[PDB]
Amino acid sequence: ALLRILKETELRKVKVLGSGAFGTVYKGIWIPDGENVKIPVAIKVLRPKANKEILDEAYVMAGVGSPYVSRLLGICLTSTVQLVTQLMPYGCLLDHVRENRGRLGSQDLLNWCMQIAKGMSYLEDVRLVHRDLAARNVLVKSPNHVKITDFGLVPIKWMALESILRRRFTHQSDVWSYGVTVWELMTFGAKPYDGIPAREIPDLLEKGERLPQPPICTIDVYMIMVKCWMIDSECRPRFRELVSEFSRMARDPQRFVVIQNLDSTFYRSLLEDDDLVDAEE
Ligand SMILES: CC(C)(O)CC(=O)NCCn1ccc2ncnc(Nc3ccc(Oc4cccc(C(F)(F)F)c4)c(Cl)c3)c21
Repeated sequence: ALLRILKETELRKVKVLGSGAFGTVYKGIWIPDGENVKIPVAIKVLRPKANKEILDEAYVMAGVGSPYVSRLLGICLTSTVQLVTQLMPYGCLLDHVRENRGRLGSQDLLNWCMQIAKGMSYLEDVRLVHRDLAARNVLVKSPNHVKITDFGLVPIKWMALESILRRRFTHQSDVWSYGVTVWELMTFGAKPYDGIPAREIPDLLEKGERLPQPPICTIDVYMIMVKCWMIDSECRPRFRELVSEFSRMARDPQRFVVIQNLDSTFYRSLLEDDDLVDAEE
């Protein structure tokens, strides 16, 4: 068990991305000492017994990160906590699927759902519950390869039922979140239970009422969303299961997803004043 402290002198040319609820997110170049490398990084800077929680959390970030999980590099401590991670060139996935509504295909779409599921399968192994899984928290490394990030806390509409009412979070409750994430992607980035306000959700989730089958979706794919949305959380599928099935579908996707017959704003924005080799040193 150990931890890597970055001092600001290393962290160079630093510009803002966005002010999220958990805090602010910037970008910049990282020049570790002794190492001649320059590294494009993402820096998060957040905002009594919440702080002590901030240890055991990111200490779990030691170890062998999955190809599909965003891996922490280390921390800059100023008067605030800056978490530093390698920059994903294509920004966030939701934006990506939103911006790509027209061009996208089913080959791409299942390929991801496999990946996210495989990433979640890994965190499942390393005994850390995510709590906020949503399309908003999947980043795009390349048009074919994606990473899950964040895991560290008011989004009810991605939450499980027990998570709402009892405030208990297992890996099974992360599967619900996942289901909603898949729907998100099959809807080309739709907002779940739009117009239906947050108060009523638990109330009428009990009515067994759920998100409607996405247009481009087959029953074979839709069954799995509903599988995740079982109140009886034990009757939800294990992440390993999700990966296997999503692998089946990827070997004939037009049989499972029906579309017709690829750019990023964010990536385009990077092409100025500063993106290669992964750098897991
Ligand atoms: C527009 C907005 C409001 O800023 C939302 C927003 O986050 N937009 C996307 C920002 N973004 C774009 C490329 C990209 N590549 C990588 N990380 C990004 N963002 C990011 C998100 C969460 C972070 O914080 C955590 C917390 C917990 C765990 C980890 C870990 F390292 F394990 F993955 C990182 C950090 Cl450091 C960065 C990236």
